[PDB]
Amino acid sequence: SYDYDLIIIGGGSGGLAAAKEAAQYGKKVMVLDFVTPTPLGTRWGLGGTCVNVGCIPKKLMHQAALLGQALQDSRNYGWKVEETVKHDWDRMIEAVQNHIGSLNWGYRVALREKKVVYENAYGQFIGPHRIKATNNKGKEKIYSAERFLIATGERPRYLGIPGDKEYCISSDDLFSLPYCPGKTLVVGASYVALECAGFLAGIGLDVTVMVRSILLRGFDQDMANKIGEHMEEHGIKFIRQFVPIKVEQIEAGTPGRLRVVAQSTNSEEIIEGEYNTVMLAIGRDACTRKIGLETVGVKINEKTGKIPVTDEEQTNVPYIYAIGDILEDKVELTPVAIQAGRLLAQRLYAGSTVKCDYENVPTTVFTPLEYGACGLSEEKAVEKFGEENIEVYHSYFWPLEWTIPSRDNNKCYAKIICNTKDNERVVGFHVLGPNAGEVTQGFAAALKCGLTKKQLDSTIGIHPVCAEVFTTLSVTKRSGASIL
Amino acid sequence: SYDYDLIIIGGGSGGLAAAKEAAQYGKKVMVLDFVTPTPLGTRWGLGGTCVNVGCIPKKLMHQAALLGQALQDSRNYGWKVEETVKHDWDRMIEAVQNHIGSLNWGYRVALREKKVVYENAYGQFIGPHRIKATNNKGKEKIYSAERFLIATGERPRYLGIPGDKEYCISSDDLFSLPYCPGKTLVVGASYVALECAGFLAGIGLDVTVMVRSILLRGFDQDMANKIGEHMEEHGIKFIRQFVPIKVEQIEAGTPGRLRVVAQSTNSEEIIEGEYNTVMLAIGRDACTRKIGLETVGVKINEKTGKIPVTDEEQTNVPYIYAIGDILEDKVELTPVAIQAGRLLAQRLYAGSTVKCDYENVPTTVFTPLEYGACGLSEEKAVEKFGEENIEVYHSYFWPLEWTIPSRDNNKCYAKIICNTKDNERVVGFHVLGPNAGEVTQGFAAALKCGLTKKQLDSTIGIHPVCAEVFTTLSVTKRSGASIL
Ligand SMILES: Cc1cc2nc3c(=O)[nH]c(=O)nc-3n(C[C@H](O)[C@H](O)[C@H](O)COP(=O)(O)OP(=O)(O)OC[C@H]3O[C@@H](n4cnc5c(N)ncnc54)[C@H](O)[C@@H]3O)c2cc1C
Ligand SMILES: Cc1cc2nc3c(=O)[nH]c(=O)nc-3n(C[C@H](O)[C@H](O)[C@H](O)COP(=O)(O)OP(=O)(O)OC[C@H]3O[C@@H](n4cnc5c(N)ncnc54)[C@H](O)[C@@H]3O)c2cc1C
Repeated sequence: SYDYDLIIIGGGSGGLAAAKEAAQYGKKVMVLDFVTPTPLGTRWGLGGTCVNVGCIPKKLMHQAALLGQALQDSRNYGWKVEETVKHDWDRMIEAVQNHIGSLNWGYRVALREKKVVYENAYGQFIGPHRIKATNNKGKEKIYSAERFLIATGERPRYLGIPGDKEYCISSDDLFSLPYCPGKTLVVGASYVALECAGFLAGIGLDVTVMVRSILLRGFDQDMANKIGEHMEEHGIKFIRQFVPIKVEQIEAGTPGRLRVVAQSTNSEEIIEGEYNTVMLAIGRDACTRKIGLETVGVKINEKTGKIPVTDEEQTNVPYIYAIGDILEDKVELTPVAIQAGRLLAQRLYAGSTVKCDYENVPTTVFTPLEYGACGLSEEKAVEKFGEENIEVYHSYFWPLEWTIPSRDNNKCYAKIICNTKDNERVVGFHVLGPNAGEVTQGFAAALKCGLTKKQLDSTIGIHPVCAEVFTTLSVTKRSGASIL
Repeated sequence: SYDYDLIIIGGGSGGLAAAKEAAQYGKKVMVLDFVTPTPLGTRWGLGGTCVNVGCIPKKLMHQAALLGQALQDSRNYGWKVEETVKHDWDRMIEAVQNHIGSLNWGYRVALREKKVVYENAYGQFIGPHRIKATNNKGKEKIYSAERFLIATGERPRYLGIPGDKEYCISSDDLFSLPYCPGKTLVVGASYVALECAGFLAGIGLDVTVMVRSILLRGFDQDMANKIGEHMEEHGIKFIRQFVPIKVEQIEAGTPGRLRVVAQSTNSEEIIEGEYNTVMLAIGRDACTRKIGLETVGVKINEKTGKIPVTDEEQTNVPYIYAIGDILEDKVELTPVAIQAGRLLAQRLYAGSTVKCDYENVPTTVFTPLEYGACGLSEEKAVEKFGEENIEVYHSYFWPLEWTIPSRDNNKCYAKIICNTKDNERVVGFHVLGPNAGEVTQGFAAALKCGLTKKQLDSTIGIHPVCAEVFTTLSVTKRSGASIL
C-alpha cells in the first residue's frame, strides 16, 4: 500500500527517539533530516538541535567555564598553579566539535543497525499520505507513508533590524565559531542568552547582555533576579531596557569590530557600543511554515507557528502526529521530546496506553551559578491556590567546597513552595547552586509521588552535600525571619 | 530542685543540636565536651567528630583530590596549564584547620547566644541525677540535672598489636598532620579507609590499602567491588587477606620510615613492607565505658558498647536519654544524630510526638568515584522479599564532562532495586558517579513517598545531567542483556 509505515520529518531528539522505538516493532521507517544553513553558512550533521547546537555543546562550554573556576579554587586546596591561566578558544571548539561528530556518527550507525532509512533531504508535504524530499544537490523524490510524525523543531529568531543577518551570530553559529568572539554583546534574556553570556565570561571574555524587560520570562522571577545579580557581581555587564535598532560593520575580521546602536524601551534615548561579536538570543521560531501542511490539512496556530495536538500527540489529521518544540503549550526540552517519541511509538505499534506526562517537568538553567526548578514558580502558585494558602520555606547555603577558596557565601539559595490546603504539598521546587540539575532530578521524582513537607522533613540529609539544605527548611517568607 | 534542666554529655553533632533546640524553649542547659587526646597527643575544639576529624575535613581533602583531576581535565577544554602541577600538603592543612577553627568558634558563640552553658570538662556519672566534670587542669565539679543526654560518640579503634599506638595514626591525627604522610599504608576497608586512601592518592601520594576480607561491609557488595576496581585502576594498591601483626620504626622523622609485618588471613604466609605513614581505619569504639553508667543504672550492650534505647531515644533509666553513634542498631551519621537531637528536645519541651525515622537514611561514600545509596542493598532485598520478586534495573553512564578529557567511559553505574510484589516499589537506590550525594538526596525523598518504577519512568530527565539515567532504566539483571 504505502512506501513506509512511518515517515518522520526531522532527525532531532524526538524524531530519532520515535524512529528507534518504531523500528523495534518491525515497522518500516524513514527519517528525513536536513539542516538548512545559517545566514552565515553554518551547517551540521544528524541529531538535531540538542546534539549539534544546543544542550551538548552548551553544557561542555559551561564546563570549560566551571573548570576555569576550579583552577582558581585549587590554589587554596594546595595545588601550585600559575596565578592566571589563559584559555584557548580554538582548542575548545575542536574538542567540542570532535564530540559532536562522534554523536552525529553514532546516530547514523544506530539507524542503520535498526534498519531505519535515513535520507538527508528536506521534507515537504505535497498531498494526502505523500511527501516530497529535496536533497542537497537539488534532486526531488516522492514518498508515501501510512503515518507521519512532524518532528521539525525550531530555529533562532532574528530582530528585524539592518545588519542582524549579515553581521550577527546566533546559538547556531557560536558552537562552531572558527575564531574567538572577543568582546561580545548577547542580545536577549532567555536561558540560552544567560547561559552563553555566563560561559563566555567564564572563559575570560568581556561580555555584555542587553535586555528588553525581564530576565528569564516564564521562570520564577525571584530566582531570575538572583541569577542576574550573580552574573553582574562576577563580571557580566547588563544594559537594561534597550533593544538594538541597527548593527553596522566598522571593520571585517575574525573577529572584526561592530557598532551596535540601541534604543531605550521607555524613551527616545539612544546608546552606541562597539563589540567584536554580537549574539542574538531572543527566542526561536517553529519550522512549521514551509513544509506543505496546507496540502494535507494540518491545522496550526498561525500567530505562534505551533501545532495543536491531542494528549496523544495527534494533529487534526488522524494519521499525522507531531512532537517536540513544535507543539502548542507543551514543554520545549529534549527529554520531553524523547519521552513523547518513545511513548507514541509504543502506543501506535505495541498496544500501550501510556501517555506523556507534561506536568512538573524539571529543568536546569546552566548559568554560572546553576538554577534547577521543578513545578510551580512562586508567582504561579499564588495565582493558582491563593497567597494565603501558599507557604514558602527558604534558606541560603554555602557549599563546603567554597569555604577554603573563601568565596560566595550567602549566594546559593533554596526554596520550596507548599500548598497548605493540600497537606503542605510541595508544588514548587527551586535551587540556585552548584550541580543544580543533579540535585533537582530526584526531587522531580518526589513531586511525581506527591511529596509533602512532613515527608520532606522526615527525610534525612546526606552530609556534607548541598542538597541536604532541603531536609531542614524551617523559615518561611511569611514569618519575615532572616535567613543569613 | 536541680542545677540544670538538661545536661548533655558530649558536644558533637547530636549534643549541640539537642542543646540549641532545648534552649529555644527557655530551658536551662549545659553541654560538657572534652576531647581526650590521641595517643600521639592530638586534640581539637568544640563540635565533635564531624566538624574536627570527620565529614568536614574529609570532604575538603576529597575536594583537593577532585580539583587535581579538574586541573588535568581543564587542558582538553582549552586551558593552558603546566603538564604536572605539584601539591602542597602543609598549605592544604592550614586552610582546612583554619575552616575547622571558625566552626569551633561558631559553636562556642552559638551556645553563648542561646544561653547554654558550655564547660570544657569530662563528664562522668557519680549517682542518680548527679555528674562529676573534670576539666583540663584536673579540677572536679559536681552538677545535677532533671534529665541527661548521652551524646558521647566513638573513637578510632586500634589493632591490638605492637607499635600501633606509638607509630601509627588514625583519622583523628590525619586531618591535622603537621607533615606530608608520604608513602602510606591504610589498614581497613571501611568507608573512612577508602575515602582517605582515595584522596591521599588524588594528591599524588603512593597509597596501599590492606584488607582483611571484604570491602565496605554493610554496603551493597556489587557496588563495593566496583569502587575497589576503580581505585585499583587509578593508582591505589590493594593487599587482600592480610592483617598487620607488628609495626616497627626503622627511622623516626616527619615522616619517618616504618616497617609493617603482616600475616595472611587463611595461611601462615607473612609479608613485609615499608611505609612513611601507617593509618589504622579499622572501625570505631563507643565512649560508653568510662562515664559512670553503673552509678546510675543505665544498661548497655557489654559486648559492643552500644546503648539500647526506645524509638524515643530513652534508655532504661527514664530521665537519661542517648543519641548518636552510641545507639544500638541505628544509623551512625551526623544528620541522623542532629535530627534525633532536635526531635528529642521538641518531644521533651515543645509537646511534639514526632519520632526520628531511621529507615532508608541515605549515605554517600566519598571515594575517588563517589557512591551514593538509599534503602536496601541488592543482597538485603533478596533476603527480605525473595530473589524471584526482586527486579534490578541498571545502566552504565558517561558524564558529559568526561567526554572531552576522554576518560572513564562505562565506569559510572546506576541501579535501582524494585519489589514486584508491591507495585515495583523502589526499595533500593544506588549510584556510582560524580556528585553522588547531590544526586541521591532527592531520590531519598522519593523513597519516603513510596516511589514506584511506573512513577520513576513517568518522571522526565534533566539533560545533560548524570542523574537523568534513572529516568529511563529499562534493562534488568534478570534479562541478562548487556548495558555497555
Ligand atoms: C542554546 C540551547 C541550549 C539548550 N539547552 C538545553 C538543555 O540544557 N536541556 C534540554 O533539555 N534542552 C536544551 N535545549 C532545547 C533542545 O535543544 C530542544 O528542546 C530539542 O532539540 C527538541 O527536539 P526536537 O526533535 O523537537 O527538535 P530538533 O532537535 O531541533 O530537531 C529538528 C530537526 O529537524 C530538522 N528539520 C526541520 N525541518 C525539516 C524538514 N522540513 N525536513 C527535514 N528535516 C527538517 C532540523 O534541521 C533539525 O535538525 C537547548 C537548545 C538551545 C538552542
Ligand atoms: C573519618 C570519618 C569520616 C566520617 N564521614 C562522615 C560523613 O561523610 N557523613 C556523616 O554523616 N558522618 C560521617 N562521619 C560520622 C559522623 O561524624 C558521626 O556520625 C557524628 O559525629 C555523630 O555525632 P555524635 O553526636 O554521635 O558524637 P561525636 O560527634 O563524636 O561527638 C562526641 C563528643 O563528645 C566528646 N566526649 C566523649 N566523652 C565525653 C565525656 N565523657 N564528657 C564530655 N565529652 C565527651 C567527644 O570528645 C566528642 O567531642 C565520619 C566519621 C569519621 C571518623
